[PDB]
Amino acid sequence: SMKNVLVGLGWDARSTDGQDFDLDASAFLLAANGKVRGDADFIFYNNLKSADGSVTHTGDNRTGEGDGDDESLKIKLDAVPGDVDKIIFVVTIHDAQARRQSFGQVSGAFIRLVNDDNQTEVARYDLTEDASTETAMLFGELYRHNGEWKFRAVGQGYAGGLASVCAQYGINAS
Ligand SMILES: [Ca+2]
Ligand SMILES: [Ca+2]
Repeated sequence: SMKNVLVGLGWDARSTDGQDFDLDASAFLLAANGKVRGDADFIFYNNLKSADGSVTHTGDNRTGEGDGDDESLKIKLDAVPGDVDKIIFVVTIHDAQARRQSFGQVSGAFIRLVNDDNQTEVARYDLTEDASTETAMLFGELYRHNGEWKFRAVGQGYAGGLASVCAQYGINAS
Protein backbone atom coordinates (compact mmCIF):
# COMPACT_ATOMS: atom_id res chain seq x y z
CA SER A 1 0.00 0.00 0.00
CA MET A 2 3.03 2.29 0.42
CA LYS A 3 2.46 4.92 -2.30
CA ASN A 4 5.91 6.49 -1.74
CA VAL A 5 9.02 4.96 -0.08
CA LEU A 6 12.20 6.73 1.07
CA VAL A 7 15.21 4.83 2.48
CA GLY A 8 17.76 6.67 4.68
CA LEU A 9 21.23 5.39 5.67
CA GLY A 10 23.28 7.27 8.30
CA TRP A 11 26.44 6.69 10.35
CA ASP A 12 29.07 8.55 12.39
CA ALA A 13 32.20 9.45 10.37
CA ARG A 14 35.70 9.45 11.94
CA SER A 15 38.45 11.58 10.33
CA THR A 16 41.82 10.45 11.73
CA ASP A 17 44.12 12.10 9.16
CA GLY A 18 42.19 11.93 5.85
CA GLN A 19 40.65 8.43 5.90
CA ASP A 20 36.95 7.99 6.75
CA PHE A 21 34.05 5.50 6.41
CA ASP A 22 31.79 5.78 3.33
CA LEU A 23 28.99 3.25 2.72
CA ASP A 24 27.21 3.04 -0.67
CA ALA A 25 23.44 2.50 -1.14
CA SER A 26 22.07 0.65 -4.20
CA ALA A 27 18.85 -0.96 -5.50
CA PHE A 28 18.65 -4.00 -7.84
CA LEU A 29 15.54 -4.61 -9.97
CA LEU A 30 14.08 -8.15 -9.99
CA ALA A 31 11.32 -9.58 -12.23
CA ALA A 32 8.73 -12.08 -10.93
CA ASN A 33 10.12 -14.67 -13.38
CA GLY A 34 12.79 -15.45 -10.74
CA LYS A 35 15.50 -13.47 -12.57
CA VAL A 36 15.95 -9.73 -13.14
CA ARG A 37 15.35 -8.62 -16.72
CA GLY A 38 18.93 -7.36 -16.31
CA ASP A 39 20.80 -6.70 -13.04
CA ALA A 40 22.64 -3.94 -14.93
CA ASP A 41 19.30 -2.10 -14.54
CA PHE A 42 20.28 -1.16 -10.96
CA ILE A 43 20.37 2.52 -9.98
CA PHE A 44 23.74 3.91 -8.89
CA TYR A 45 25.73 7.18 -9.06
CA ASN A 46 25.90 6.66 -12.84
CA ASN A 47 22.14 7.41 -12.91
CA LEU A 48 20.66 10.49 -11.21
CA LYS A 49 17.27 8.75 -11.36
CA SER A 50 15.33 6.11 -13.34
CA ALA A 51 13.59 7.45 -16.46
CA ASP A 52 10.61 5.04 -16.24
CA GLY A 53 11.43 3.46 -12.85
CA SER A 54 10.33 6.66 -11.09
CA VAL A 55 13.27 5.88 -8.76
CA THR A 56 15.61 8.70 -7.61
CA HIS A 57 18.81 8.57 -5.52
CA THR A 58 19.30 11.41 -3.00
CA GLY A 59 23.11 11.38 -3.27
CA ASP A 60 26.04 9.12 -2.29
CA ASN A 61 27.98 10.77 0.56
CA ARG A 62 31.77 10.30 0.93
CA THR A 63 32.26 10.32 4.72
CA GLY A 64 28.82 10.34 6.44
CA GLU A 65 28.97 13.99 7.55
CA GLY A 66 25.33 14.69 8.47
CA ASP A 67 23.31 14.39 11.71
CA GLY A 68 20.61 12.53 9.74
CA ASP A 69 20.06 9.93 7.00
CA ASP A 70 23.34 10.36 5.08
CA GLU A 71 22.44 8.55 1.84
CA SER A 72 18.84 7.84 0.77
CA LEU A 73 16.70 6.60 -2.16
CA LYS A 74 13.20 7.77 -3.21
CA ILE A 75 10.93 5.15 -4.88
CA LYS A 76 7.36 6.03 -5.95
CA LEU A 77 5.99 2.48 -6.22
CA ASP A 78 2.88 4.25 -7.55
CA ALA A 79 4.88 4.76 -10.79
CA VAL A 80 6.72 1.42 -11.22
CA PRO A 81 5.90 -0.03 -14.72
CA GLY A 82 4.43 -3.56 -14.96
CA ASP A 83 7.79 -4.89 -16.21
CA VAL A 84 9.50 -5.21 -12.81
CA ASP A 85 7.58 -7.01 -10.02
CA LYS A 86 10.20 -7.22 -7.24
CA ILE A 87 12.92 -4.76 -6.10
CA ILE A 88 15.57 -4.92 -3.32
CA PHE A 89 17.76 -2.36 -1.50
CA VAL A 90 21.39 -2.96 -0.44
CA VAL A 91 24.24 -1.15 1.36
CA THR A 92 27.86 -2.19 0.62
CA ILE A 93 31.13 -0.82 2.03
CA HIS A 94 33.12 1.24 -0.51
CA ASP A 95 36.81 0.39 -1.06
CA ALA A 96 37.26 0.27 2.73
CA GLN A 97 36.31 -3.40 2.22
CA ALA A 98 39.73 -4.10 0.67
CA ARG A 99 41.52 -2.45 3.61
CA ARG A 100 39.34 -4.77 5.73
CA GLN A 101 36.91 -2.28 7.32
CA SER A 102 33.36 -3.69 7.41
CA PHE A 103 30.65 -1.33 8.70
CA GLY A 104 31.53 -2.67 12.18
CA GLN A 105 34.72 -0.60 11.85
CA VAL A 106 32.39 2.41 12.09
CA SER A 107 31.09 3.65 15.47
CA GLY A 108 27.57 2.36 14.67
CA ALA A 109 25.93 2.88 11.26
CA PHE A 110 22.12 2.53 10.94
CA ILE A 111 19.52 2.09 8.16
CA ARG A 112 16.08 3.79 8.14
CA LEU A 113 12.91 3.33 6.02
CA VAL A 114 9.85 5.62 5.89
CA ASN A 115 6.82 5.99 3.60
CA ASP A 116 7.16 9.53 2.21
CA ASP A 117 3.41 9.03 1.66
CA ASN A 118 2.27 8.59 5.29
CA GLN A 119 5.46 10.09 6.78
CA THR A 120 5.87 7.36 9.44
CA GLU A 121 9.19 5.60 10.19
CA VAL A 122 8.75 1.96 9.08
CA ALA A 123 11.90 0.33 10.53
CA ARG A 124 15.68 0.61 10.98
CA TYR A 125 18.35 -2.14 11.18
CA ASP A 126 21.51 -1.69 13.31
CA LEU A 127 24.74 -2.45 11.41
CA THR A 128 26.68 -2.89 14.69
CA GLU A 129 24.50 -6.03 14.92
CA ASP A 130 24.81 -7.49 11.39
CA ALA A 131 28.16 -5.71 10.88
CA SER A 132 30.55 -8.15 12.58
CA THR A 133 28.93 -10.72 10.25
CA GLU A 134 30.44 -9.49 6.94
CA THR A 135 31.23 -6.35 4.87
CA ALA A 136 28.10 -5.97 2.65
CA MET A 137 24.44 -6.37 3.70
CA LEU A 138 20.85 -6.26 2.35
CA PHE A 139 18.24 -4.24 4.27
CA GLY A 140 15.09 -5.96 2.94
CA GLU A 141 13.01 -6.58 -0.22
CA LEU A 142 9.89 -5.22 -2.00
CA TYR A 143 7.28 -7.18 -4.00
CA ARG A 144 3.69 -6.93 -5.29
CA HIS A 145 0.80 -8.73 -3.54
CA ASN A 146 -2.84 -8.80 -4.71
CA GLY A 147 -1.93 -5.72 -6.79
CA GLU A 148 -0.55 -4.01 -3.64
CA TRP A 149 3.13 -3.34 -2.87
CA LYS A 150 4.50 -4.97 0.31
CA PHE A 151 7.94 -4.73 1.97
CA ARG A 152 9.58 -7.80 3.59
CA ALA A 153 12.86 -7.83 5.54
CA VAL A 154 15.19 -10.86 5.20
CA GLY A 155 18.52 -9.87 6.78
CA GLN A 156 21.26 -11.28 4.50
CA GLY A 157 25.05 -10.75 4.28
CA TYR A 158 27.48 -11.24 1.35
CA ALA A 159 31.17 -11.93 2.04
CA GLY A 160 31.92 -8.95 -0.24
CA GLY A 161 30.57 -9.22 -3.80
CA LEU A 162 29.41 -5.76 -4.95
CA ALA A 163 29.90 -7.00 -8.54
CA SER A 164 28.47 -10.47 -7.76
CA VAL A 165 25.46 -9.54 -5.60
CA CYS A 166 24.47 -7.49 -8.66
CA ALA A 167 24.26 -10.21 -11.34
CA GLN A 168 23.80 -12.93 -8.69
CA TYR A 169 20.14 -11.83 -8.58
CA GLY A 170 19.89 -12.83 -12.26
CA ILE A 171 20.95 -16.42 -11.42
CA ASN A 172 20.20 -18.47 -8.29
CA ALA A 173 23.18 -20.03 -6.48
CA SER A 174 23.52 -23.78 -5.83
CA1 LIG B 1 29.14 6.85 -0.32
CA1 LIG C 1 25.91 10.71 9.39
